[PDB]
Amino acid sequence: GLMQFTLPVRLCKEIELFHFDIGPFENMWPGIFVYMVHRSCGTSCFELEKLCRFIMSVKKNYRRVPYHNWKHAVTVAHCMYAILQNNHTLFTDLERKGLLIACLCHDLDHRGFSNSYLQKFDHPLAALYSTSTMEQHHFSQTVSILQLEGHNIFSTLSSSEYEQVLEIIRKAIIATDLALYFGNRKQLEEMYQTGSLNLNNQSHRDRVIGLMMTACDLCSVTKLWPVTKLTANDIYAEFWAEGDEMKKLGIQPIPMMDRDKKDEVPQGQLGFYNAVAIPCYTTLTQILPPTEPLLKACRDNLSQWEKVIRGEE
Ligand SMILES: Cn1nc(N2CCCC2)nc1CCc1nc2ccc3ccccc3n2n1
Ligand SMILES: [Mg+2]
Ligand SMILES: [Zn+2]
Repeated sequence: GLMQFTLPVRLCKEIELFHFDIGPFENMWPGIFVYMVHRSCGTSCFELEKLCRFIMSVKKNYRRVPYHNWKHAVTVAHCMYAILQNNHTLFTDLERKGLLIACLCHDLDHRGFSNSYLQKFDHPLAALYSTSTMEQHHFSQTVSILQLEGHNIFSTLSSSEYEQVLEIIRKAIIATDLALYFGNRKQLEEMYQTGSLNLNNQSHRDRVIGLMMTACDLCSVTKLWPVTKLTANDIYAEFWAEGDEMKKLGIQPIPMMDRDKKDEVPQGQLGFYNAVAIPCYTTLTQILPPTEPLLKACRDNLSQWEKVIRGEE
């Protein structure tokens, strides 16, 4: 009840910044997450015994793959924590509660393969969910973990608040299917420019939370250069293993997933930063001005990739 979570002085200050890295000590990641819920939500959002058991079942259901693992989950929650702390008064008590849980759960039980490879392997998850295949599985794993005994952190919600919070978490997790991102940003662009964008229109909030989820999920491109470079090794380790598997089925992988195109990595980051990342944080800054540091850090890292191509590092 009277039990606060604290962090050492360096973390206590650095955690409020957008570019914070959660570090290599795994056993401190849960404390970091609880710290962020208490400061963001209040010490009275979740029963502490239930929250701690939910976090450890969630951790237990992430796999030891090079990128889509428990570390990514907590990194994506921290970015959402920073967005929520710099835009305090734009979000409901239910939105704050639901969006940090969404971020922790958003890649539950990922296997290190794209929706694409599941469909070409004919995996049973691709017969049960024809589109946003892994993302419907992730929400489904979240609901399974919430119905374990002693795990329902939303116990104290009213019956109707309960339904609204599971609806926020479901839309939030679907939105991390980058195939849905392109359409969502275009529509957000035109609504803010024609002045029609209205935050009381529920379906408009949906789109804005959609874009926030894309931004948090890409936040690896908004870190200090050596965090960004070293996370890119992990991202390619999965893509190239998927490439290897595509070839086993007798299929040319796209160049992104072909380890024979190691040389072309710098140029492939350029495309990603210009087609996806810059547009994402550009639109997000327009809609939510205090997120500007995500835009500025993305641009700095783009300039670091240009530097790699010119042999300056
Ligand atoms: C288009 N394209 N072509 C290539 N290659 C072709 C030839 C050799 C490289 N690579 C890419 C982009 C790769 C990529 N996809 C993601 C998805 C999420 C993400 C989040 C944080 C940081 C980086 C991230 N990246 N990075
Ligand atoms: Mg995902
Ligand atoms: Zn993710």
